[PDB]
Amino acid sequence: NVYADSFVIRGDEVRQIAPGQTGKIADYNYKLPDDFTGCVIAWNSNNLD
Amino acid sequence: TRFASVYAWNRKRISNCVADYSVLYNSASFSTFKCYGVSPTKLNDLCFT
Repeated sequence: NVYADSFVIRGDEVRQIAPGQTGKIADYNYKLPDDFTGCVIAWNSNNLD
Repeated sequence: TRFASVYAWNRKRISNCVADYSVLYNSASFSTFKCYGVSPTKLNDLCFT
């Protein structure tokens, strides 16, 4: 039961992708459960966007 | 306008007000945020002294 999600956010807003957090990205846009099982990956794409 | 130096810092007292930090979502963008002894998701139901 594998799945993948994709989106684009700002630079200093990547610390809010984690269980138990507060902010404008974890309150109105995207939220994660408490008992998560998976991995999170990010990289810089300044040259293509 | 201006801030102090490290070797001689500043201290200010706050009292008799209501704390609604959602007003900072528009402009401020913080790169660091850590809290000790409390949980970020429980900060809207308490009273501080």
